[PDB]
Amino acid sequence: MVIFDEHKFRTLFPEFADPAAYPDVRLQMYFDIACEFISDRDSPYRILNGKALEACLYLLTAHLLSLSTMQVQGAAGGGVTAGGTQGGFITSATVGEVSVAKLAPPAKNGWQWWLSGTPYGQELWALLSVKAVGGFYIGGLPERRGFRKVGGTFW
Amino acid sequence: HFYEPDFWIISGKKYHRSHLVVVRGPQPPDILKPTYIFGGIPLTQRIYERVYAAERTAN
Repeated sequence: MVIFDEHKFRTLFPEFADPAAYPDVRLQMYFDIACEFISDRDSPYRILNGKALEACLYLLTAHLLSLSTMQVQGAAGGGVTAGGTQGGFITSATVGEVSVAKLAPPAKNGWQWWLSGTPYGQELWALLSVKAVGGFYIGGLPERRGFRKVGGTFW
Repeated sequence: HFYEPDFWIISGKKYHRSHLVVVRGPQPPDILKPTYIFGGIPLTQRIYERVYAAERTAN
């Protein structure tokens, strides 16, 4: 378990600074929810260990909070429309004479596609990808330590 | 008796060649006979690499 405090989250994300706009219980609830996506079991053998894992959890809480304020604020005609506003990465946008076309993320999976919808999710996806190099190896025993080798090594 | 040790110092004293019986290896040539301390070519020198290769391949 990882204890979540308002102070680190608020100075990490200055947009979420107003207690009135973002109550403490809302942040705590979204931290509990993000615990399911990334387990907060802190171990020294994990690739996500310590402050890196805490940063990952904080970025996901920012992601969920961004979706939530998108939902509550809307806005269609002064409220929330039917079916809500869907997330996802804005590939191309056009307002007036201004047009923007951005590169699409390599989202090959639903989790990655949902992450790419918000920059906090993009933060989390980048951190997970950069920590996800190599892999694990389950099972197996030191079979080689019972056989003599060059230079009198592991006789 | 060229390049044939006349005496052998074992413990201080020098035993004569005729007093003792010397058995030596394949008797290397003269120019590098002193390099073998006037002895012979050792079978350990002949098989410390071949034996290692055989044992490591067996491993």
